[PDB]
Amino acid sequence: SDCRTYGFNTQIVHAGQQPDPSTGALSTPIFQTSTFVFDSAEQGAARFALEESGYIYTRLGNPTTDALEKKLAVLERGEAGLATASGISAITTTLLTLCQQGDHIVSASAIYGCTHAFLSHSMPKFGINVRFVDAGKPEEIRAAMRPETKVVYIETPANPTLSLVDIETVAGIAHQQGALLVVDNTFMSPYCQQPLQLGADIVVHSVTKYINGHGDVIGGIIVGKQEFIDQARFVGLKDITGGCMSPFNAWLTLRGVKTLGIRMERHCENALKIARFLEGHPSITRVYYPGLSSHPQYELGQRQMSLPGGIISFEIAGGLEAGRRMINSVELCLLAVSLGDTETLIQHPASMTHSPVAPEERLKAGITDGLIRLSVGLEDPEDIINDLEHAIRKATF
Amino acid sequence: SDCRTYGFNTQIVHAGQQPDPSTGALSTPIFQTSTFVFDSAEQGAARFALEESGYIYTRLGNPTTDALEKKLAVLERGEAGLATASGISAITTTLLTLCQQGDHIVSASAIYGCTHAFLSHSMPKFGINVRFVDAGKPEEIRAAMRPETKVVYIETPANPTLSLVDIETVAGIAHQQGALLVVDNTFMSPYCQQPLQLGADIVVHSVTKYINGHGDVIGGIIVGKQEFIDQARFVGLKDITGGCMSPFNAWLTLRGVKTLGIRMERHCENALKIARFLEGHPSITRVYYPGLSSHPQYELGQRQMSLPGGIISFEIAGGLEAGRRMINSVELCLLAVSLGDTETLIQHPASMTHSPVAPEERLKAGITDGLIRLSVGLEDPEDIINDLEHAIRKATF
Amino acid sequence: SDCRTYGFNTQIVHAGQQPDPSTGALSTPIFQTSTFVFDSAEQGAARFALEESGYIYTRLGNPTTDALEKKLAVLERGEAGLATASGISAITTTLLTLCQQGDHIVSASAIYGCTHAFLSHSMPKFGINVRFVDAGKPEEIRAAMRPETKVVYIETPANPTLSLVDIETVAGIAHQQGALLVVDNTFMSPYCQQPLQLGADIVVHSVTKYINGHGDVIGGIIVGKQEFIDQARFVGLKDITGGCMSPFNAWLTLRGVKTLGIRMERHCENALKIARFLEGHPSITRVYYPGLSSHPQYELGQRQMSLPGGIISFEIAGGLEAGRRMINSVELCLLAVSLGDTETLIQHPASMTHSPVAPEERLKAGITDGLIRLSVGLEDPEDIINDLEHAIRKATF
Amino acid sequence: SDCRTYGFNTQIVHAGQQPDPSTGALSTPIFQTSTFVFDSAEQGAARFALEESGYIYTRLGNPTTDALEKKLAVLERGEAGLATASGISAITTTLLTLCQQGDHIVSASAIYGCTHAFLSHSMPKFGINVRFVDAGKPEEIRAAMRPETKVVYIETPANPTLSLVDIETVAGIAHQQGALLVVDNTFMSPYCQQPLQLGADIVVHSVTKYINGHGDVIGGIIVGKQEFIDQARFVGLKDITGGCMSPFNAWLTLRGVKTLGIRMERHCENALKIARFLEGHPSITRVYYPGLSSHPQYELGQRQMSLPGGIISFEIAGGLEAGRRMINSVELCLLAVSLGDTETLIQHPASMTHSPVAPEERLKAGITDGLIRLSVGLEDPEDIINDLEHAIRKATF
Repeated sequence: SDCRTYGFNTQIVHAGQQPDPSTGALSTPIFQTSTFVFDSAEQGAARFALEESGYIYTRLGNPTTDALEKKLAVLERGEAGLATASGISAITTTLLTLCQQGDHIVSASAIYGCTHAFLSHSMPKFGINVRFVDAGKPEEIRAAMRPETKVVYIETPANPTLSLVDIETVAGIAHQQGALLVVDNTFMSPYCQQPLQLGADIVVHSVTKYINGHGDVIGGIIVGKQEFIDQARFVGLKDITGGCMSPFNAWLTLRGVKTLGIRMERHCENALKIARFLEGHPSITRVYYPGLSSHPQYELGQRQMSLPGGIISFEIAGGLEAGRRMINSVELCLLAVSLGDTETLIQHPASMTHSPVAPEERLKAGITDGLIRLSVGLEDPEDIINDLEHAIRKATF
Repeated sequence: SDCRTYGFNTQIVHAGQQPDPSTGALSTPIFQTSTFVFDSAEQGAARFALEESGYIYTRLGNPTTDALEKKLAVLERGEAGLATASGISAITTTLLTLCQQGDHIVSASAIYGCTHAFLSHSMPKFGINVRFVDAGKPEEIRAAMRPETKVVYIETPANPTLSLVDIETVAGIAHQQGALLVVDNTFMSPYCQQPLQLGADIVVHSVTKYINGHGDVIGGIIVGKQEFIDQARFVGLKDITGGCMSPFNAWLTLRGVKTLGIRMERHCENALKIARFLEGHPSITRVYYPGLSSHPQYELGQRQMSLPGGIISFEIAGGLEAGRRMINSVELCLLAVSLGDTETLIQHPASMTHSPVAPEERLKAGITDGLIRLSVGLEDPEDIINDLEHAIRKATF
Repeated sequence: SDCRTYGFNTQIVHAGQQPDPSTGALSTPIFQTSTFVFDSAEQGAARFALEESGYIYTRLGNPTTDALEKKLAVLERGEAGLATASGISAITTTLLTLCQQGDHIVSASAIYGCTHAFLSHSMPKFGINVRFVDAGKPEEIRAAMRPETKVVYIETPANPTLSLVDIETVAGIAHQQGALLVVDNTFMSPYCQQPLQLGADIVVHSVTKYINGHGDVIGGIIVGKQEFIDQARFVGLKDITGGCMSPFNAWLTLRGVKTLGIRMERHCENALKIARFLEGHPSITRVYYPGLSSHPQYELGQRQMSLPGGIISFEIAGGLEAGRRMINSVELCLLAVSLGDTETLIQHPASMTHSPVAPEERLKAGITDGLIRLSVGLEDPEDIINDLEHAIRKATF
Repeated sequence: SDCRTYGFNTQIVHAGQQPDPSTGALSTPIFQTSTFVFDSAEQGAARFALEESGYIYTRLGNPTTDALEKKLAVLERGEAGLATASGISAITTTLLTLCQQGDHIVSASAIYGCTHAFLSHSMPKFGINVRFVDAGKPEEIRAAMRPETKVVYIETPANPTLSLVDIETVAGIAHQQGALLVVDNTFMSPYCQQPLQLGADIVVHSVTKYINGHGDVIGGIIVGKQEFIDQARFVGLKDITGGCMSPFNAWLTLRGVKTLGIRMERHCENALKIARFLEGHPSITRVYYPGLSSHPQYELGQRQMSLPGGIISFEIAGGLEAGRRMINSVELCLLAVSLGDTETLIQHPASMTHSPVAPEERLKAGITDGLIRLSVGLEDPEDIINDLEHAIRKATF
């Protein structure tokens, strides 16, 4: 039977994977090889000019990595997947495959910082200009389009304060103007959002976060039409970034994603409990979490995502000093820059990852002095709340 | 004591590595993590604005990968190393870090095909033009330089027929014109050639070949000045290609390189025996191997490399059909596109990896119909010669 | 704070693990080493006569494997843990550590077949005799005890038909007679049952099943008093079986167990749905599942386990031929001998794993001709039920 | 063609390995699985009663581990191989498979300490008695034989001072009395000694040392007749020790052994240079190294081994205090208990690993106060000699 016919949890577990044909090994073998041998010169000829359209494997189409690419293609309802060395490489491989000197991109502003740096500094040095807009306002996207515009690029929910972007509406705008829509689905993952089903042409993830979920792989994935993915593979990866994923990283991500459904359900149930606790706490001025009724785009999130995700941002009373105290007083949450792990991770951007960026530039970038971002893990939510309550109380008494 | 003071085999084994400080583990631990935790907000602040200048680790400076980068910096006598997802990513990360729209590159013609494709097709689409020259003639390099020329790029020995490039001379030319020299040292490796010691500014490898040597890692490494490597890391990798090496791939390459000295000695001793056998064989029209006295640049190879390498190319009598017969009649050598493995690998480019490319374009590219490339492995050389003798005899009777 | 104070899900995620002290790496490093180096002869002297009572690491106390042993000690509420090469090695290392020529063991009959073979054939050849009893009847255990009896050994739920053993009662019997109680907790795992909290002295698992849960590790773990575990480590493992777990297998099991809580909840919710479907199906004569009200020991299971587990056994109408037809007609469930994986696995013991064992001996051993055992995975339960309904219908029409 | 026909280096590289049939992957895939699936109930029936005599794989006959077992069977010229969790498990699995209550073993005295402990303490508690003899005197072996004697067990070279055992002679003695000869070949490895070719029935190794050679695997291997290995697998491993090797450890050992020939050649060339230096040094009273003409059994070593190995033992002037000073003054050699690594490792047994064992018992056991054991690695031998010269000079001035 066909992977695409099963329910979503069944696809999470099975899609792209079968017992090994030669051995019956249930786990996908780790094909940790750099080379593939041919049985004759004919085979060498055919299936190295053919470009992987029988079943012939190559280091750009490793059997292990193939399984992961097919899985994620199924979960996202795209035709084909392409794994990469990092979430950044998924984004740059995509964009550098699509764009040449003289092209233009319209991008959301409220995006992952390293993406913002690639788009603001790197792209224009290759002759590709980018306009940044507030993608929460689809009209700003339309107004930025140019005859040169090849692609519109968005993240949702948006990186710091988890404001949302209306994918369906933006896809319509981009397509009417003949651009592709590229959506970074990292923070939702397949489970919570499916951009392609909403009109996006290409979805990218950092698997580093939820898809792997175990805090032990850096990796990225791109999903879209075969025609695009073929180019992203045989030109973008092969020729431009060289950002191939190692078969071991693919194997671990395959293993991590087996639990995607139940981890996302746990992260989301936990985050909701925690968000409600924070919403009720007199030392917290604001809580940003799509799952709360006070979310300005609550209606959109309802239409567009199946769960409200495991990330919460919130502002502590007392600004910068309160933020540093709270962060230094947590005992269970771990201070880190990543997200989407099994452990609960916390960060204070204005206290840590943005100390150089003067008061003007960080607040502008959505980062207030009292802003804390919380990646909710799989611990007992009452342990996480107790830890937060203890740290907040210390920071604000 | 200092790694840089030991003999070369001692450096191969020890450089960049120490027993783990907390445990005494002799093997470098595999730090297969995506995230690093901070002990406080201060630490988060300092050592994430500081940019890894105490000992703080980050996913761009993973402890495992650090060890490999330091090892290869020592072996190449460079200041700093930077690992990458692939040999192609080492080359593109380097060049895209150095070059912007309006820049120019002078490159050798006789280089790895995927490098040639990145340079001929990808670079000009980002506004960076490339002139290809015969680098065996340092005068062609000088004549191609322009006011826009940022870097001269060479491979040696050159890819198909193992003609050589005079690094010292080319470095002088490039520097007099204010360009950097980038040398791809893949085929020699640290052990056989040290471009930086000859005036190159940056060396790149595919570790996929000899440095790893085990046919089970795709990876790349870049070595050069700290100032350059810092940019290649914190801008090229972080912002442009995202071509990070996974800590497991770094660990395996660390383990592979432990035997670099004795594998290179074995490959080179074996290849010399095999090259001499082929040179004496009436069905072989030509043998290309720097270790033979009939090599046109024999004197240069003597000055520039400590051993003549493990790759041999040779032409079989009877052109295309003889090539396909020989290749189909080998029983021990394996048909494959890679090189630098423990096993002996053979390929017929005109029979396999170049079937589309009409008779005009392949011969031009140094590939004759009867050209066979042999990566000599660690088997008994008489077994390899017996296998070759048997296949040649079949192909040419 | 102390791992032992957190809620159980928090312990699953955190117990035995901390960010790496030297690097802040969040994932436990894989210490894939065979050797540990000393800083001086004094250190060599002390901490190799001391026997690992500071923090000194050794190949029997690998840092990675230590983390897994401590985790499982916490989850089981034992003092100390000891990992091993396999679930069988956890059982034999334990028993061979405790027992010498002239000793006796009382064992449950309804246990894992390879355990039964070690106990029935191997133990008596070393002078250690074993009496097998129906442990569902604690009186049979008491009646088998002898002055030589060192240990009572039970599995629960019992292997084929998931009948239960009253741990608390049996522990009391064993201790009154001065024997230790060893419980194999494989099928429940920490999450569903905690034998030590019920009076067992030692718990063993095959981590191959639920604790790892990903179908890609063979491994075992033993938990008990430090005094016992010290002997099981420094004598049983070091001297007798040599059944050390590799640090990589420990790392993967650590990673697998992070999701134990949410996998057990999913397996158990799924199995209950499936068990209810099977209980309502006219082609299924019997369903064995502790979670059904018709379980003869329903009351005991209520007292003794927090969830009713993910394994179901059931009998199909039409005996042997119906069993083979059903098994050959499933399309999503996979035919396999293991259990406790993310995928749903099915087996027909009388059709497969017991074809030699004549009709007399298998039925006696609780295996009827129509008995099917189902390991329920993480797929959508309606997909599993649809698959079963389809196969049953084919097998019984 | 047949693996068994090639030269030895060719066998090292190729034996037991082929490109993956389904993919052409050159590296043996890591089959890191616990479970194997069947295609039907028939297959389940046949090839789980059949016991792995078609090509059916099982966790006791993992495809990866199979490759390693076949390789080592070829290198040792035995019929079949069996991998295990540790070198100790190779020895105990073997002996516990062969021996039952009332049996007897004649064993060499000068053997690995943990082997000595298993034989002296563990075996007699299972009703199996052991007589220890000086195996350098084959007459002591004959004189210890009894009607109960099932197996003679030897190591050579012998553990501390590298005295030799005449395998051919001892095999003849054992067989005339109807016992099996088991030889621990760890210190020589396939490359330097082949006991089966000399009349031994079974060879065991710790692969932890030379066969793996990289200081990152603990593992063992047993080679002998199919009939024996079948029992050691399906009874010893499956039923008794459970000491299965993980497929990843097998994969790494496969990768390590690819370089066995060239590592052994390097270790042996280095050790000879170092041994000659030590033999000429006035602060070293004695040097034990089979490669020196002053070795009492020099003639035997000539007949019995192809190279004299990479281990050296030697006595420093000034006894215990000189030993501790020397060891504390080395800067390149690493203090460790293992051997057979790429790095040079040094130990002072009387200073470290034998501090409890009073002056009477250690000297008796061949360990003098001034005895140092050196595992010579792959560094430049002049760096190792310089390091030794520096440490000796400090220790003895």
